[PDB]
Amino acid sequence: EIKSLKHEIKELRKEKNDTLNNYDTLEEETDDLKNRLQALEK
Amino acid sequence: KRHITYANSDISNKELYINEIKSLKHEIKELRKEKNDTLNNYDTLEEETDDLKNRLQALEKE
Amino acid sequence: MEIKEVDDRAELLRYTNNIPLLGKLVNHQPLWSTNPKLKSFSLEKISAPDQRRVQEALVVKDLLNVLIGLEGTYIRYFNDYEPSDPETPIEFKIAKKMDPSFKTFSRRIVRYGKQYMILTRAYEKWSDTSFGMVLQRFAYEIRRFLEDVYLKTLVERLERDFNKVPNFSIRELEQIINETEVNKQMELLYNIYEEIFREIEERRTNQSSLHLRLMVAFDTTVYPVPKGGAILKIFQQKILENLGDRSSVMFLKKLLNNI
Repeated sequence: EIKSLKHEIKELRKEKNDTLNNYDTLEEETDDLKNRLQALEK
Repeated sequence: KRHITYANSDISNKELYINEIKSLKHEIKELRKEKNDTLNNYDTLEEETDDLKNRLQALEKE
Repeated sequence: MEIKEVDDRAELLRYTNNIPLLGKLVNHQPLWSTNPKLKSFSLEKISAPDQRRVQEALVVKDLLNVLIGLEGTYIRYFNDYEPSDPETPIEFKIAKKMDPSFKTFSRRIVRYGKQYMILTRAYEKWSDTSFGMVLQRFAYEIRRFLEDVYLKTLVERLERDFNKVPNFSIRELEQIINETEVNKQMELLYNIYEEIFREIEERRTNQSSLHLRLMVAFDTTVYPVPKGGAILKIFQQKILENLGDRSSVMFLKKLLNNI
């Protein structure tokens, strides 16, 4: 059962990989809008 | 007298040999705390992009 | 410039029964790649062709930070990386939006950083005495190579240059790197570690008097990890394959004499 638990934990790690890839895309989106507004105010 | 064998033994030194395997589940719990932290940070980044997008719309309207 | 109100804390590791003899006992830094703190900034506002100099200066700062094995500001770790996981792979995404001057040449430096991290992890792992004495001696050798060739020259010289020399260039950075030739020795050590890992993986997957009057009998015994004879054979094969490069062969002679 320990191997199955480790496999489920690795599946959760991959799910977190997907959601944190979404996090990275949202981070570069924040970067885009930040630099946009900074260029408009500058 | 001519023979060929196979080994099924290895050396173990108690000072650094593993005593139990539950530390992998312990670091799994550590990774679970890490995952909760990552979810919280995703929430904070969503809040930040919402506020800064609102600022963008306000300055574009001004 | 901003604030994220994140609890930046560092603490000693509670569990110690399965950390190796030379692994660290402190918790990891608070994961900037996911935990934002005080800044989430980009260089698209200064991505104008004229502000390329400030952009590449910040890039120089970040590449100076990342070479020590800790990620920089505008670089985000790939999600496969898990600090509490000691076997997690080493990979990270860099923003391709900036000028190719940021991403093209930085691949070598980030590969150097990745191999530095994996070599530190290999030093920590090979502290186990069950891997034989030659491996933990090669561990001391790689520690000396890291803390007396890599850190003593590269980071110190680069910081002094970035602090004194006006407008230091990544071209001159690569030039002094290849003039110190630490990259060749690092690649040789990386290939050695790759061959060691290959042999370990093979040994882990493959689990299944007549004339001279000697009272000796054969005991064909193989262990899950290689030993001194295997390591010496590997080093001999490597030097035979890399015959010709004087620096490489003299470094290998020194390593064989030391181990």
